[PDB]
Amino acid sequence: PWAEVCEKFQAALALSRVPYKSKYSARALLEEVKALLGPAPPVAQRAVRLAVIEFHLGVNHIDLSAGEEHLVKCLRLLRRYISLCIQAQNNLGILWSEREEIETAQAYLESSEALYNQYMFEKVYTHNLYYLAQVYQHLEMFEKAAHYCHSTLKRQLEHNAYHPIEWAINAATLSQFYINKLCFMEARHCLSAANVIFGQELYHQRKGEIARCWIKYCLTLMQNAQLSMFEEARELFLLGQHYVFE
Repeated sequence: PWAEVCEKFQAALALSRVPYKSKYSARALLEEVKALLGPAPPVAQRAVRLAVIEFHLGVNHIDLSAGEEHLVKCLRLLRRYISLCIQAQNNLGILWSEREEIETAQAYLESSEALYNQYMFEKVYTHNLYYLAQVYQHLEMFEKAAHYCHSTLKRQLEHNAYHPIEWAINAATLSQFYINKLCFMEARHCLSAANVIFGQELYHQRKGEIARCWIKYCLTLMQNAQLSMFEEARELFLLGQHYVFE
């Protein structure tokens, strides 16, 4: 019996990879597998095997609020007794945020981070680290959001994957934070680095934001000089990018 349920599971997993191309025959997973796991008879293994199936059924059954009930009882089963709980908890966090109840959604995200640090996967660690930076933006804790944002852009750089529009936009907008805190010698670094990755419709207007960032940089620094009371190199540079801006 074990050989055939393994094949049925693998068939269902392959199916999930596909007018609608969805739902069809996917429900076979539930009836085919539960038909065997039911009479499972340490037997604790049955709890782990059920949790895996319940996880997939919960996520798949999203297309639907009923999916929440499936995810909760999975975590309940696991918590009452090695990385699955983390994968599932992140999903409940996002769900509630999308439902505009971010006051409580943050409770899941912050908990998952503390668990990782204290208790101890690597492939998915950066997801909650990215998402946590976002909810802080709605709570307007600007210093904390800026901190996490930087951490993800740097850590992301280790792993080979890179993108042309992701980095050019995000690295650019971060610079605005340091301009507001009058960091003349630090903000320069961000725009310079962003231009290099970019060098490696959507494909045309993507560049428009970069032009605007350099203009604000140049003007803010010069005007600072008028607080008191041979320098034109900064003015010619500004114009040199102004034509591109226009």
